[PDB]
Amino acid sequence: PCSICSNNPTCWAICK
Repeated sequence: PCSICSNNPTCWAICK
């Protein structure tokens, strides 16, 4: 499950 990161470019790509 990927966390709902609202407008932050670095936090979205690190999802495993």
